[PDB]
Amino acid sequence: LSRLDPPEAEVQIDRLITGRLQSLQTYVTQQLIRAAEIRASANLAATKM
Amino acid sequence: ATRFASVYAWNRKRISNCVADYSVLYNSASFSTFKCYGVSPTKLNDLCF
Repeated sequence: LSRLDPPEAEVQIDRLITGRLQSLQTYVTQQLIRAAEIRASANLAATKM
Repeated sequence: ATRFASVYAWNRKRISNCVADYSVLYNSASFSTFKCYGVSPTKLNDLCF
């Protein structure tokens, strides 16, 4: 924001947003898969109990 | 100043150990070309280096 004027700051911020959003989506997908695995494990534990 | 250097033998100077006030740079619009890349032309007075 300080170094560059809005004209190219817009594209810079867009690139940063795209990268961060991709990272968040990857993290959320990994978390969902892990949560499904843990749900399966918890169901097995509940059945054993 | 009164004289400058040649294009090939461009004179290099080190600026530091002082307070930089670029108010005169844009106050006197006597320069045909005035372009800043990677730094805001107007925010030059609100930066540290």
